[PDB]
Formats: sequence, C-alpha cells, structure tokens
Amino acid sequence: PPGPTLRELWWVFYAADRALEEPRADSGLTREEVRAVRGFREQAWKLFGSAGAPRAFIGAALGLSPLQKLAVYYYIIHRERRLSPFPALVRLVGRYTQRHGLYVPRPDDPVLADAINGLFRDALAAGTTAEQLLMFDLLPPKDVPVGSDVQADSTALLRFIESQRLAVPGGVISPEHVAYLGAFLSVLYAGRGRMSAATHTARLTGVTSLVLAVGDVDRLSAFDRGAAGAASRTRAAGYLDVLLTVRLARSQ
Ligand SMILES: [Cl-]
Ligand SMILES: [Cl-]
Ligand SMILES: [Cl-]
Ligand SMILES: [Cl-]
Ligand SMILES: [Cl-]
Ligand SMILES: [Cl-]
Repeated sequence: PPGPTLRELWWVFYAADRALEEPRADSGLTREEVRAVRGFREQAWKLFGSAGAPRAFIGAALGLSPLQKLAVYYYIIHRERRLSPFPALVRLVGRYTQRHGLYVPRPDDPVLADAINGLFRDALAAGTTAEQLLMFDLLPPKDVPVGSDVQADSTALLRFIESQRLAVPGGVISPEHVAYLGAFLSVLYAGRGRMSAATHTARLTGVTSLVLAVGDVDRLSAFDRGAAGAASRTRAAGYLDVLLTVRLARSQ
C-alpha cells in the first residue's frame, strides 16, 4: 500500500512545526532519520520558501507552513514507499508528544480536509485549464516570456496531458498554450484563487468555457467515492507530481 496515510499526515500536519521548535527534537530518533527530516525540510524550502520568504507556487492561498504544504503535497501524490521520510517525522512528533503532551488543533488552526481539498483543487484547476487550452490549437497569438518559471511548469503540464490522452490525439502544443497556461499559473501561484486565475486567463484567450470548467473543479473533493473520485485523485496526483519534478530539477 502506497503511503502516506491520513493518520500519518495528521500527526505531521499539526505538530511537526511545533516539534521542531523544541530543543531536543532529534534526541529521540536516529541519524538516518535526521537525514530524512533533513531532505524533507530542504525540499519544503526549495518548493515553498520560508514563512517570511514564501516562494510563488501552488497552494499559495491555503495559509499553511512550508512543512504543512509539503506533507499535503506528498499525501496527494500518494507514492511513498519504504524510503518515506514520514515515519521519521512521526517519531519526531511522537517524541514531542511524550514531552509536551498531545497537541489538539486550536479553533483558528488550518482545517486538514480543507488543506487537502485546496491543493487538490489547485492541481485539478491547472490540469483542467491546460486541457481546455489544448482543445483550441489556434489561440490569440502570444509568445512565452523570456524569464518565467511558470514556463517550465506550464510546458510540463501540457506535455503530461498529451501523454494522458485527455486532449484529442493529434493536436500540437503551440507557444500560445505554454504562454496562456503560464498566465493562469502565475495568478494561481499568487493568493488570487482559482476563479481569479480562470477569469483572467479566459479574458486573454477568449476561451469562455475555461471559467465553468474550473468551477466544476470546486464542486469536487479529494474524498469523493467511486471511479469518479479516484479518477480525480489520479489527475491531482499526476499534475502535482509533474510540477514537483520540474521544481526540484530547476533548484539543483
Ligand atoms: Cl489512508
Ligand atoms: Cl519555515
Ligand atoms: Cl479551497
Ligand atoms: Cl481554434
Ligand atoms: Cl507518450
Ligand atoms: Cl498576477
């Protein structure tokens, strides 16, 4: 069974930051597990930055720490095998639990299911936008700007959607698709929300259906049942995995 589980995500989501703010946090676990928490914190900064230096990336309007975003990020991907850093994180939370007690989320803490659904809808909005764009192989002419990180993200998403055969087999990824999806992502990577990104992209492209498509995303949840709920969980896992591979390659 691929990890991480909802229980594992819960312990890390609500107490990993509070556990790291304790002096003897690593005194409970081993060296190989320190090295696992090491890379997890490294990638959290490489993807989302700091609480004071936040990078522009997906899940920007969720009000989550970089560790909380990354934990939700891996749970949606749901491909942690035997080399997962989560048991090291759980044992870190366990040691904090032995010292300062069990931490219960306060009434103004992030809601876990909303944190999952927010990142899950962000991933579906980007993919469903790239899907709507590829349905038109001719759009108002634009060129991809010179130095935009959203170019690498947008290109990888469009190429991945061709591999999924969600777009009609035969179409071409034109520079208009790369540029207009990058405009959606640049807005989405702010705190503007999916609707503000869909409407702004629909203004530029003229794709009228682009707004209602993102609206149907908001009618979905990462906990839906049946083949439909699993099909959306697969899309969100793929899109987030596509953006993850790019962001980790450009950071090296
Ligand atoms: Cl689970
Ligand atoms: Cl931080
Ligand atoms: Cl949301
Ligand atoms: Cl067309
Ligand atoms: Cl292929
Ligand atoms: Cl913007």
